[PDB]
Amino acid sequence: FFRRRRFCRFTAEGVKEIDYKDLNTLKAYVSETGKIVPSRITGTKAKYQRQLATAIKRARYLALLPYTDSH
Amino acid sequence: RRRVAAKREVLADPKYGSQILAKFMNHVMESGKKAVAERIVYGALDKVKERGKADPLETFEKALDAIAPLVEVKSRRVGGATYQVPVEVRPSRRNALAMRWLVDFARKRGEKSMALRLAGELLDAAEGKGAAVKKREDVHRMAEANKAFSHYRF
Amino acid sequence: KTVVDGIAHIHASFNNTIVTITDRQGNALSWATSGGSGFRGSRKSTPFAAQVAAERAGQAALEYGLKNLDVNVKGPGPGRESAVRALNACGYKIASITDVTPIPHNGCRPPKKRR
Amino acid sequence: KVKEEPFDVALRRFKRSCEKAGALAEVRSREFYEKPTAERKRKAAAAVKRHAKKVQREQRRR
RNA sequence: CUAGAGUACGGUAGAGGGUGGUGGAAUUUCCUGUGUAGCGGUGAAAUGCGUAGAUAUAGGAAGGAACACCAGUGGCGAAGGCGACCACCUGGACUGAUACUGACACUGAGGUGCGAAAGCGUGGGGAGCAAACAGGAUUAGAUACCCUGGUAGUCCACGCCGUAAACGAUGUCGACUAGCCGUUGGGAUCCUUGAGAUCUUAGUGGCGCAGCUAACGCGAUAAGUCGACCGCCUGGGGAGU
Repeated sequence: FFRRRRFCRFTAEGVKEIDYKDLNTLKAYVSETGKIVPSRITGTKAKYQRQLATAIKRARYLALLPYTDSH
Repeated sequence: RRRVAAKREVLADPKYGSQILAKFMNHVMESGKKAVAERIVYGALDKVKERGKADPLETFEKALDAIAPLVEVKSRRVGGATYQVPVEVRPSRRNALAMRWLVDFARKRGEKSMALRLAGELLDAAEGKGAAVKKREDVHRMAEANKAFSHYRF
Repeated sequence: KTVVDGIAHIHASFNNTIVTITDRQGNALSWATSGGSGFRGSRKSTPFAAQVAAERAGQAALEYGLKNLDVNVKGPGPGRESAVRALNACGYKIASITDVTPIPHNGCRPPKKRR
Repeated sequence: KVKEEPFDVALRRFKRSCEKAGALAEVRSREFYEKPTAERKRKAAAAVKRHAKKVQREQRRR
């Protein structure tokens, strides 16, 4: 039920407009290499999974998160 | 191919008291001529006792283990490429490989007095200069060129 | 000449495997290939031949010392992990093992499909 | 990335960490270009093999 | 007159368009260091590339196009189509409450538009890929498959052409007809902690009863029961000539 509670990581709270600033949240959703996790592993609702993917791609642009283990 | 094959046993050598020599005697017999082949194996046994003071069973015990090989190839074809695989020779099989190599090189020795042909074969393999020992080690060299195919498409 | 704590580069294609021992500066010390060990064909692509060429690079590396190695593995082909087990067989302290793999995000288009 | 302690442990921590990350099947699909219709066949046949697997397992779940 | 249809008001979701800008990984060409005998390719080889210092490896520069993971029977668009991030203009759909107009609707011969890709015209631009072509191999033979190279093209601006297995092989619109399991988005009611509950519309999937069907099979997203208008079919070749 670990994939069930992470659906409530955004829906149980009123944190609907997520930001690209809380890196302590976003590092839970990024794998060890750098690529972004699926949504059948976290089990988050697909409204927020689309909203989660934008905050990664903006934080990646501002060099707050890497791409690969190369750089 | 249901597995069927049981085991039949031949172990009889009363005039010397041996077991390996009786199985070796069967590889010399042609068309059931047992009494002919019996006096030739003893005929090439006493010439070693004439030659060496040691008991010639142990000369025969040493001459097996310098003709008997360890690994050999096995051409198992993948069905589109002909490969060969060096395989470990089973411990039961490795006795008969030496005894069958030994007789076939005795027949092309090209001497006189037939029991002297087999006499010279058992003398060389206690040293290593026999043609059976040279045929042993050459197939050993074929495995390491084949050693790349040991597990992979094997 | 004396250098220590070198870097081992391993390049593994579908037909050949090239191993190179370098420094932190990225300078050649000893290179060794699967074709130079005398295989040249279907035997060339085997992971056994990636052990023969691996240790042979590990013998001209003791000219300069190099008691510590850092391994970068690169390529899709077989012998990708068999070459690492043939490194400390020569007696080298392997510190860390690292995948380097060129993966284009979109990239140029590859050649066409075989028939 | 795998650091190091015997050596056989760090091998199996590396053979597995590469596969659990990926970048080995993706390399194998870079050697022939698929036209986007043939990439719509993977999208078609794999969706059938997932929705039929949710129902064939229910026969085991009887 | 307000049940069709349309307007005003909140509110969400989206690779729906157009105009600029900016990224990171990878490929190639070039420069420079180290270093020295092969690399590359394949059922196996050969053509090719190499000490006139290649592959490898490190540093740097230039340039071109595509946009991993998220990504899904998932979305949007009238259809073709549409995936990096941001600004910039800009169309329509959903959902709720409430007032207004009071039938203002449907379909549509002719006519008007938007039309994948290959191709055509003038100008740019040239990373990879690659018809035509060249060489090697296979082969009785091999223009072919496989291998090494390689040009128009693919890319951009402007204009043209109008066809495709342009496919759900199913014209648009409206009304009734047992169920069950999914899923996108949106309100509800509800005990409240929910991994909640049930109901209702707008989509999108898997089974299924009546019913229909030559059979296969569809089955509230009908090929079921019925209406309104349009297009089209009449044995095979000859011939969509």
